[PDB]
Amino acid sequence: GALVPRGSHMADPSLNNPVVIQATRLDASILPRNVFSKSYLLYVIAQGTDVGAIAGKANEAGQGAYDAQVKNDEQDVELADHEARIKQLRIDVDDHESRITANTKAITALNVRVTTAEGEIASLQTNVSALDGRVTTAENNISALQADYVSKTATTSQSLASPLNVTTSYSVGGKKVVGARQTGWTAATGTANKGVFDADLTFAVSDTYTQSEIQAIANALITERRRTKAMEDALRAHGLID
Amino acid sequence: MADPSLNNPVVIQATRLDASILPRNVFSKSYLLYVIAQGTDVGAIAGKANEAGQGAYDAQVKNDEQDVELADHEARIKQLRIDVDDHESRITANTKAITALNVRVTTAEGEIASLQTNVSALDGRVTTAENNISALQADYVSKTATTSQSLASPLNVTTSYSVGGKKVVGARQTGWTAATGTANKGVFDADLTFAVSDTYTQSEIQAIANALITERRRTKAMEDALRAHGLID
Amino acid sequence: MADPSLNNPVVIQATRLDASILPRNVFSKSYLLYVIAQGTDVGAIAGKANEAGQGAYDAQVKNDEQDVELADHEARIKQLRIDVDDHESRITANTKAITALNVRVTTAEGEIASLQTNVSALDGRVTTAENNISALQADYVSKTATTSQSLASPLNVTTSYSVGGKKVVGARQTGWTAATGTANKGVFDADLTFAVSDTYTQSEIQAIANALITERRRTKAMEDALRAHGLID
Ligand SMILES: [Ca+2]
Ligand SMILES: [Cl-]
Ligand SMILES: [Xe]
Ligand SMILES: [Xe]
Ligand SMILES: [Xe]
Ligand SMILES: [Xe]
Ligand SMILES: [Xe]
Ligand SMILES: [Xe]
Ligand SMILES: [Xe]
Repeated sequence: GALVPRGSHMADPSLNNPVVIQATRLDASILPRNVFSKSYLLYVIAQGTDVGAIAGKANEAGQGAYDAQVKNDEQDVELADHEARIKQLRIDVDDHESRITANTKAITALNVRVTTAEGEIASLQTNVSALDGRVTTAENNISALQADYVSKTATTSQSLASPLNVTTSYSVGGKKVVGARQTGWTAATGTANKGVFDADLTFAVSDTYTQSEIQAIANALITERRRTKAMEDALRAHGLID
Repeated sequence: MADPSLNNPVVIQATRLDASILPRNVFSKSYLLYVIAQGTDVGAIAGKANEAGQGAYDAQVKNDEQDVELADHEARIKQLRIDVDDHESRITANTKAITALNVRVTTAEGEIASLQTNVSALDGRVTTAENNISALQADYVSKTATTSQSLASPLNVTTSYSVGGKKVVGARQTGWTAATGTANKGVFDADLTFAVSDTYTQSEIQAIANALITERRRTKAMEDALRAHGLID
Repeated sequence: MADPSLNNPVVIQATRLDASILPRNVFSKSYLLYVIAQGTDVGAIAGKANEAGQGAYDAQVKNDEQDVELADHEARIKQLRIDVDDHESRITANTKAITALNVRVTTAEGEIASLQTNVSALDGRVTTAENNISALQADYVSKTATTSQSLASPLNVTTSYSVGGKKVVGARQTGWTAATGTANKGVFDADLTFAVSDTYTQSEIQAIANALITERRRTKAMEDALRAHGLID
């Protein structure tokens, strides 16, 4: 019961109902021959022919009007279908317009973030590269130190290709053994002795003088002060005393 | 457009035949019936022609209404076609750009991944480095530390050992013959004095001799010690 | 569907009725005009039926044209529906992809920020290591260096000190009693002969005794020296 535009209505079937002339075809023999002119006699029969023909035309026009109407009804159904489909497409397309506009803007936004990221990556590679070179270098210096340093914990003897100077003292076993050079010494004149020497030499001594005895005493002293010159020579050569 | 003439019915120049206006005794009976029947036929035909025109008029009025709706469909469809083709271009472009971003992001993921492995490895190397370094700092001999330093091993040096800058111990001294006898490391008074009298006194001499023997035995003890250290051969 | 026959008029052979072929007094008042008027309304009904026909024909020709447009509109709507659905699919896909990329890029930037911190921290640890290393290089005692090396601290070793491979200093020799008295580090003379006697006559054996004292006093001084260094008790 929706819209009823003027002039609209489905096909009117009555348009097909034919008018049927009920008058019997005119036979000249029923006409007034004495009283009607010949021209009027011809006119009456002619007008009789026309009435019948015009009825044919009117019936045909009605039929043609009906076909047009029936076709209109069918095109109205199609127009309505077309109308529904267009309205839905317009809605679908309007929805797409927005989603496409948002996608395009999300793409532009992603590009900025990736371009930034790319920059950070480039620098990170630069920093890691350089770092690698420094680590390799430090690592070489380390192993180089490890093969050349003196260990406080090594148990096997270690040697130095150089002389050594220490502060205030040397010790072994935790006991001082050597210190600063002992000064205040005057060098011993004379000829040192390092040859044979028997510290268990006895000296006989009698009740009366005896040159033999006393000589062996002063000589054992000479050989003694001399070996003492020797020991001193050795201690000064090292540097333990002045 | 709809022809208005179609809706205007025929105006009959006038009818109203009643059969009392007809001439009697001039028209045969038949022609009489005919004239009345043709009267009603004309009537029925005038109406059929009017109804047909009205039917043709409605069809045309409906055709006009449909031409208007068709015009509207045509415009909306061509505009939808413009909008959809436009969308086609933009969707295609958005799609290709996403593909281009993926190649870049994928490339970036590959570098981030290798960076991670590299830093991870670099991490292992540095720790190992710090550990070797801490070990050294705790086990090397410092030329600068003041606190006494201990070596758990024997030491061997070249040329000499100094303290405060003065040479103290050099190379072992050779040219020695081992002194024989029994060493004396006990009591020894360097201030031991002696009595020398005018006349041979056996006791006084013996004293000297005895004190000489002790002195010689302490000399051997010192020599033994020096030799034991290695200062002399 | 347009039927052209609809446009073909019914020609009524019009010879319009007059009072020139009509009977001279036979039919009355009404019937006279009624036949004149009927001749006119028959001609009018004919015109109306003919135009109604023409109107039906025009509506049909128009219907045929509208059918052509309806089909064209039908085809274009069908194609647009396909295109719009194809677009629905692809747009949703592009939207998915963008989202998927967003999680990847978001993840990546989290990793990048993490690498920047680690690399930063690694730089700190590497710098410190390089500093500890340069400190060691300047402070360690080398086993290969030739120039003399100096320690600011005392040295302690185990079992012995050597020089040139030969032992020179070992553990402190113990068991010594310290010699007492005055130490003599003054002028000495290892070779100062002693003229003896003959007959004991010539007392002065004071020389032998006096030289025995100086000797055992210099022995005491050397002993002090050894004990001061630490080589003996
Ligand atoms: Ca139509
Ligand atoms: Cl899109
Ligand atoms: Xe008619
Ligand atoms: Xe050392
Ligand atoms: Xe030493
Ligand atoms: Xe003596
Ligand atoms: Xe990225
Ligand atoms: Xe390092
Ligand atoms: Xe070191």
